[PDB]
Amino acid sequence: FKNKTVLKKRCKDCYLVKRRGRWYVYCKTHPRHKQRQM
Amino acid sequence: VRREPKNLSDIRGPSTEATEFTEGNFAILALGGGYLHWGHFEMMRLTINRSMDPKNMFAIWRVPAPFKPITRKAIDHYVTPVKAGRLVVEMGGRCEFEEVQGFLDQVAHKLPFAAKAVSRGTLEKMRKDQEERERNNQNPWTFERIATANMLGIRKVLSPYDLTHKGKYWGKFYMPKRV
Amino acid sequence: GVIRAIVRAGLAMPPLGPVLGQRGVSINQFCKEFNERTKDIKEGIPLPTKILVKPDRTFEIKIGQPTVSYFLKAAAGIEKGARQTGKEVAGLVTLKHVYEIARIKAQDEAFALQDVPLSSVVRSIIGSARSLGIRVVK
Amino acid sequence: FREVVETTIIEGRITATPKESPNPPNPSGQCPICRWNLKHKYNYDDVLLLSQFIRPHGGMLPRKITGLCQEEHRKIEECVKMAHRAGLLPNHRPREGVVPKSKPQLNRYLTRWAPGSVKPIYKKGPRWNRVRMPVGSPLLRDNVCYSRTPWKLYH
Amino acid sequence: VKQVRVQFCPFEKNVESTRTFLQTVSSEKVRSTNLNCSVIADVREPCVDVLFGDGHRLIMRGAHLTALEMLTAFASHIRA
Amino acid sequence: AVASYPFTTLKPHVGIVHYEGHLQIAVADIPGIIRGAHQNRGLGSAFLRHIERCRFLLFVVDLSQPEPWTQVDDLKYELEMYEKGLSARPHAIVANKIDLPEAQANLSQLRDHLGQEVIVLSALTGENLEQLLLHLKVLYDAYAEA
Amino acid sequence: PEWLFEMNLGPPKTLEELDPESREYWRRLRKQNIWRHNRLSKNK
Amino acid sequence: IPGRQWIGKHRRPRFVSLRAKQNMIRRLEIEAENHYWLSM
Amino acid sequence: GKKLLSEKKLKRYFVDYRRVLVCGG
Amino acid sequence: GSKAVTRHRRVMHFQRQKLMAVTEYIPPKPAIHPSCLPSPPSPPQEEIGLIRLLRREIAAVFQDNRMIAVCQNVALSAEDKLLMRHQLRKHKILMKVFPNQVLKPFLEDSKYQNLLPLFVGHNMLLVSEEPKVKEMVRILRTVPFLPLLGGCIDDTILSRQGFINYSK
RNA sequence: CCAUAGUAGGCCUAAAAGCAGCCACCAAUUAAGAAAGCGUUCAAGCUCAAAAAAAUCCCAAACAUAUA
Ligand SMILES: [Mg+2]
Ligand SMILES: [Zn+2]
Repeated sequence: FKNKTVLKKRCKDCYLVKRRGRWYVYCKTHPRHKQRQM
Repeated sequence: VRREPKNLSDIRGPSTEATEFTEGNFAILALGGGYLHWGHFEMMRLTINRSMDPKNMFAIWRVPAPFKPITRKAIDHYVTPVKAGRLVVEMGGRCEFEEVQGFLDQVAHKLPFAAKAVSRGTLEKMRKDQEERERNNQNPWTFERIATANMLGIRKVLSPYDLTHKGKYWGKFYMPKRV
Repeated sequence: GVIRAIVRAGLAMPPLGPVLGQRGVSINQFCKEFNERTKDIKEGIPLPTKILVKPDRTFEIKIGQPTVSYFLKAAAGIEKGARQTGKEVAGLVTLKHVYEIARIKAQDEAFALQDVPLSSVVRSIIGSARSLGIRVVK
Repeated sequence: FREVVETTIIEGRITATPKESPNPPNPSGQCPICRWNLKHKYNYDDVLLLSQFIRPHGGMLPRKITGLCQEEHRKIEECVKMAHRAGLLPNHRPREGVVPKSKPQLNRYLTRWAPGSVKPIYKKGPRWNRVRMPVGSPLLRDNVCYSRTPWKLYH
Repeated sequence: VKQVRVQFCPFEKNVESTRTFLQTVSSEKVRSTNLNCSVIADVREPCVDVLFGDGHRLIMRGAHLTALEMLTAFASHIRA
Repeated sequence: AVASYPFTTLKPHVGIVHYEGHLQIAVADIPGIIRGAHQNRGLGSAFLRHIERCRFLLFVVDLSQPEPWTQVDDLKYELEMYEKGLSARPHAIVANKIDLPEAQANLSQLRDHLGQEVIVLSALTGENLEQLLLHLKVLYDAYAEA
Repeated sequence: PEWLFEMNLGPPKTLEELDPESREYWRRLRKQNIWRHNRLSKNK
Repeated sequence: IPGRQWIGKHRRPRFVSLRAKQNMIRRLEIEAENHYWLSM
Repeated sequence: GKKLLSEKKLKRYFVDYRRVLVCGG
Repeated sequence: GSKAVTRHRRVMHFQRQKLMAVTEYIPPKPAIHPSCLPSPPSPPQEEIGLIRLLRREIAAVFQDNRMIAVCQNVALSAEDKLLMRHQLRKHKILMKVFPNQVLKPFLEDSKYQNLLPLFVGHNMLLVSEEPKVKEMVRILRTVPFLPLLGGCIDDTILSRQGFINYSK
């Protein structure tokens, strides 16, 4: 997970969610794409 | 070769110069007042040239080259004063708004003053909506009426420039929401 | 499965070995099939072909017509393509003969040129030809 | 509505589908709310209104089916979340074989956030910059009020 | 997994559920894998009969079924 | 990685061979080389850098080709093109894929040209692998010591 | 087949040059659409 | 707030209450009449 | 803990030659 | 003291700030919200060249070709598509396929009106100038899964069950 | 809303077939790019067309709904 203020897409497989009251980006093909809202 | 005392009055007030679209559909409108460094211009040229091909689309420098001196403990460098409303960079050619807006607003983000990439249509649109809003207002009391009439003795607090400023400018800052 | 062979009529099947043999094939059968259609056709020509292979180990070679790319410079007397790939004149092929050969191309349903306008065929050929740095005169 | 049952024979049956009351007070109202003159006249409390817009298991029905006003649709789902959290919907619990473990009960209402989601306010700010706790929804700002004092959305 | 037969009537009232189920099962990607399974469509309320080798008759009425619901039920039965 | 399509094993591959005296001999596998290779044809001769450190060479020759005796001639020529002493460097010549009947047919002419000293092997069936191991050990004990 | 022989050579006709209501005009339009769509896709 | 809370570059902000707005409207509409009677 | 199966083109990872400009503190 | 122009936003005199509060913009809100009120009907659409061209072709294919045989798009592989196309090219019968949504308006007001229920989903048409119905049914028997929905032959509307007996 | 194919567009390569690089970017039908991103040694197979951090201990308590 990388802390980013603004969240982007790196893939089509890449998807957003709102968990624990913050935005995240999850990615099954490339787990390196993961992002956490700060 | 002359040094200048720092006249901050240049940044104050609306831009009355280079506020007209000239042989171009798309331009970046300044929403605030600041001084441009040579570094800014370097970034400008680099980004715009690398983005779009010059054969199909053309870019125009609508801002003069830096000439206002800066004194630092003697003159070191030159800057360009810009008031709110100046189209800084013009762009034209066989192109669409959707495809240019991306890099254009990205380039505008790095600008020291607030700014927006706008088309001819979009710029004229926002001019229209602002002047509709002022006649549409449901508040009897505008800054204009009070300031000019000297209603509460408000001139004691206010500046002489305020009457001209309509209360839409405060320092280097332009407030578009203010009527 | 779809398999493409771009080999001169008067040439046998080693590179095709793994390519076709990845499913296990009698390569000799394919070579025999390809070389059978060399004798009846005019000699000295490549034969780009579109063979079909079914999983029950059966061959459905479609000879059809060779590639248009070759046919552009075929009757010119040159055997080399455009290195520059445009912005140049390498082929001084006469427009009259270019028309003639364009006419004598579309006679097969392999190419799937089922269009009754032969004019449509020729302008498609011109679209192919512009890729190559060639020119048509007279 | 369509139901599917296993016996094998499986089929769809239109068992029971309800209908809307015959005489709308304000025809030409595009929304189903705008029609019944309800626009700014409900909150989380009014469960009977909200029960009509939800699936049996507690989830909410989509706009295309329910025919809702776009601006209004956001209001109901917000009101319904609060309705659930207040516990006004006991027959619309989530769907099994396992049994849920005994958990503490705390009675709450007008709950904006998911209750396992808010970090505690350890250091509140100074008077002029205090961190306040949200109550209710901003979407419910424009509701009819019968008092001079507006809805206080921050506590 | 053995045989599937589908009856639909465009002559009568038209329902697209079985109709769409046809192109789902008439795909090469499914037909090549299920080479043992045989599919036949009949044109004359729609009927789906799946004759499993396991002694099961999957009988489905595609009138009040969703397009994908048809597939989900079929998937649950075949995969088991 | 082993496959029928040419120009595999782009990366050099080291495996070691165990022996009874608790000593290990490392053998390296590089991608295929072609006649020329001085004009950067094929994969070039860039990978040949490893072989400078290698004490001796294994000339692996396939018998599928009609004239396998010319193979070593091409190999020695290209090694010379890279570095002069590589051609003069001591080596062993090994033939492969002898399970095929055409290899058995051409074996006689290999004996005629290359001689008895060349060791004949199969990789797939592991034919005469032991003689290779003997020869590997003997070459090591010969000029890899002191 | 003089008329059949008669055929346009060299440059293809642009939108300006081309008379609309033509079959291939709309082919060209959709081509241009997907072209600049692909061109803007690279940026994102 | 470093220095005095009212003066200097950095100071504790103030905000206009609803009552303070209402008070100011009352004053403004008084002088609106004043304008009228000095018109004629 | 398992080693990941490698692609034929593993020359992407493996590097034999590199030009380095080293500068001290 | 400080300069009138600052890099940061200057803090105002309280009086001036009270003024800014009082002279703020107020928007007018109607008694009835305009979005909830019924909209005026949209200005009449301009007929594009796309739908006009398509109009011509579909009119032409229906008028000129006496027989239109409607079959469900079975999504057959290119490998298997070629043989069917080649068989029909030998019988000089060609294939036509169009979007359903643009097919609807014509079928609303034409000689053929009863085929609107037939034309739901993916569909293609067998069109020719000769009533080689036997050849069509013959090549259909080859692939069992592929159905025929019917259509019209010799300007007479009928389904598959009628077409089979007509073949003789 | 969606199908094939002039065509492994050509050249440079040992093979680059849409996707190593470079040049051309036209063109059959009525019905997508000499291919925008994956994947193959190459093919084959896939998709798309709105910010903030420091040092003794947070800092009134509380509250959304009865007509200025
Ligand atoms: Mg798309
Ligand atoms: Zn992803």
